[PDB]
Amino acid sequence: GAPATVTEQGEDITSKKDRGVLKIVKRVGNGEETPMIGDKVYVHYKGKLSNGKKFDSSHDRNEPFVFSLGKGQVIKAWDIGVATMKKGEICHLLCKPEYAYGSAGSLPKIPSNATLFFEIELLDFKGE
Repeated sequence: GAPATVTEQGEDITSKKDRGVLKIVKRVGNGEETPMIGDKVYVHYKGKLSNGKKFDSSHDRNEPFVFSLGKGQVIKAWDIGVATMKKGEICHLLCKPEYAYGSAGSLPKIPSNATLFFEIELLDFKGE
């Protein structure tokens, strides 16, 4: 399924090249450039466990998720992954626990040492 597709075909976008954040672009953005670090980014997403269990979707509440890019307001994989995206892009990310919620997890939805899958749409981004 999509997590296995990313395991098999995804790009390692980590600086450590530790396969901690793997990416596939699913829809190329019309946007030409990535956001800058510090920019406010607006995303839609769906987040699943690596076994395909959906744990959330922002489309369920018509509510984009907004954060300041690169500021540690979100899991590391998102700061890393969304920084590679262009406006309008949809990607898939697969995120090792070191780049997500680690040993502690985030119960009930996220177990200890969970590898997480996201589909992310970069809707827009704005200056800091």
